[PDB]
Amino acid sequence: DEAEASKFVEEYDRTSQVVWNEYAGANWNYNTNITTETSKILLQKNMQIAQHTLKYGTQARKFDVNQLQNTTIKRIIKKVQDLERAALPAQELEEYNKILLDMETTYSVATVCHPQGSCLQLEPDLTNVMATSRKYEDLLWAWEGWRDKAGRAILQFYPKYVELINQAARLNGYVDAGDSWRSMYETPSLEQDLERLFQELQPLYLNLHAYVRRALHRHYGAQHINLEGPIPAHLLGNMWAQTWSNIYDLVVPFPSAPSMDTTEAMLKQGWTPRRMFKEADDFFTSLGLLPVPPEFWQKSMLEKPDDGREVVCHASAWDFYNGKDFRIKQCTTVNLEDLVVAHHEMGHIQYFMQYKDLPVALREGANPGFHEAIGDVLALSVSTPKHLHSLNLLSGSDEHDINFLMKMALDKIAFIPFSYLVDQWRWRVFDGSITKENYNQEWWSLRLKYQGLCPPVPRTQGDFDPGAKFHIPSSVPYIRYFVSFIIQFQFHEALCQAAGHTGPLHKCDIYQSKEAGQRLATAMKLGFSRPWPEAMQLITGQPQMSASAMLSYFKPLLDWLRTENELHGEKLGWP
Ligand SMILES: *[C@@H]1O[C@H](CO[C@@H]2O[C@@H](C)[C@@H](O)[C@@H](O)[C@@H]2O)[C@@H](O[C@@H]2O[C@H](CO)[C@@H](O[C@@H]3O[C@H](CO)[C@@H](O)[C@H](O)[C@@H]3O)[C@H](O)[C@H]2NC(C)=O)[C@H](O)[C@H]1NC(C)=O
Ligand SMILES: CCC[C@H](N[C@@H](C)C(=O)N1[C@H](C(=O)O)C[C@@H]2CCCC[C@@H]21)C(=O)O
Ligand SMILES: *[C@@H]1O[C@H](CO)[C@@H](O)[C@H](O)[C@H]1NC(C)=O
Ligand SMILES: [Cl-]
Ligand SMILES: [Cl-]
Ligand SMILES: [Zn+2]
Repeated sequence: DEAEASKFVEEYDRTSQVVWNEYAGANWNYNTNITTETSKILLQKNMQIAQHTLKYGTQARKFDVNQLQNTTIKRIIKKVQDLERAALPAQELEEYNKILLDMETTYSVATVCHPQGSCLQLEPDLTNVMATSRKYEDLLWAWEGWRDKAGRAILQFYPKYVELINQAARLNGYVDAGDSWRSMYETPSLEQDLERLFQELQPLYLNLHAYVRRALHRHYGAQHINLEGPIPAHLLGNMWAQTWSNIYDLVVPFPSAPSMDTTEAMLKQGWTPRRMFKEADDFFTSLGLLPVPPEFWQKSMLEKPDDGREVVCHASAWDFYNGKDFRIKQCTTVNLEDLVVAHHEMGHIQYFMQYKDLPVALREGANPGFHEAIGDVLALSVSTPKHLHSLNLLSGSDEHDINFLMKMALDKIAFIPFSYLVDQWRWRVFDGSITKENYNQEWWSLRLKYQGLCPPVPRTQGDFDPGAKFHIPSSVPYIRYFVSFIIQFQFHEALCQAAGHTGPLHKCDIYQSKEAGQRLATAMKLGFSRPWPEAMQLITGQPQMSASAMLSYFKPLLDWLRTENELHGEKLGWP
């Protein structure tokens, strides 16, 4: 009966708001204030939101969704029938919740210490080492140290996490957790679709990789860089080698065309974390999109507390499920990398605000990729030399242009293989083809195969390098970032065309375009109410994911890399 189904969705929606709001409160409090106490209230509210999920979920499963005519209702009920962890028996649920908490806590409080010297946390200290040291041995100390302290300490938890997450997936009708994660795209051809996108980025990626390898060879010496082999994973300016723009100084295409020290510019001009968020807010409002509410400025944690409070530093954006309270929790350092991060997070806030009037079951991105893409799209415009000039962080030439595209490539292109491999690994862990006997080995096998990277120190038994990357102990799916990086360029392209830009796509800055804002807004308003091809069609006027926009953006760089690599005789790739 349609009327009983409609009443159920109404009752689900009012009751979810309340319970989700409380849960979000306690999680927030833990995340911003890791103590025995907040941890206990968190584990408590876990049981509460599960009891709600189990009640409504058991109700939802009694409806034959086949017989439902209204498609919105049908879709809400189908999703409520998935209980996630709340399908587990009470004992296993308690253990699962404890395992997650323990993994996240371990990661978030790990330090790496010099004997008789000072301890370094990941943010800011170890991050700053990976970004600015140009000494092999110091990079190595930070890279190995982090894996020794974060990664190896996660290993004790991960087999049990895999068992429980998979058990929950099976109890919701999936074959394993990885199947459940992939189902969020509602795209049976996902794996194939992503593989093809990955393959189209290989020319750019291999040419980038070879040119960076050459430059590393020049700086670190021939005894440390094989010009036909993988790059050591500690030399790319980032703990995970997932983005390479911190080694821009080593790889500048045109060192004659100098570029401002944007960090020193930000610092010298008294930028603060608050200023960084306010500029993102200005950009969203310039498009005719929504401002963040006053409450956001009062409640968000935009820098690392100095008061001895221990926190989850890893930046994140929060929906409190009442349509009024949205926040960001970021340990913001004043630099360009973090400004892009602030935009990314403000993009999530903007989405929470555009879909806040949907039923809570439909308050998500069209697919998780879309959620990740919004803030990045704006940041692409922010990053342009012309925009950075207007912010007084930079001072025509082909030389400055190739330099710019290189800077962008070191972020965008370098991330393509990393973002692809993380869930290639986890999918295989979840489906049981990687056991705990070879977690680490299979990880490095994909690091090699996709990114062309090798470990600077041979791994041993007891290593679990995956555990040294946040998303792994925190159980946050990763393929969304791969989708994001592809579709963000398609969105930029479409927004630029809508805004009347002509000329090379990389020169576009959509600041203040209402036409561009209006496309984003009508897509974000759909939330999860329709298949994601419809939101794609709304923004871009076609319904597929496609690498052609990102290739078009980087085409002048591709031509330059090819000429450069050919001139030097590079052999692209590695064995
Ligand atoms: C299938 O059912 C959906 C959902 O219906 C809504 O949710 C149910 C659980 C019940 O509570 C329904 O009584 C309830 O309306 C229908 O979608 C809804 O359609 C209405 C009217 O077309 C939309 O209303 C708009 O509301 C805005 C304010 O937000 C007004 O300013 C607009 O002028 C406009 O009238 C409403 O957004 C929409 N709801 C959702 C969540 O999508 C749908 O129409 C129906 N399909 C069929 C076959 O009729
Ligand atoms: C709970 C998820 C937090 C996550 N935190 C950010 C900082 C994050 O982990 N990442 C990913 C990462 O840092 O591994 C890459 C992604 C794209 C560029 C901006 C930062 C984004 C996010 O907001 O998606
Ligand atoms: C941190 O948590 C403790 C223990 O729950 C609490 O008593 C204290 O007031 C909190 N500090 C902040 C900054 O909220
Ligand atoms: Cl690693
Ligand atoms: Cl995802
Ligand atoms: Zn994100």
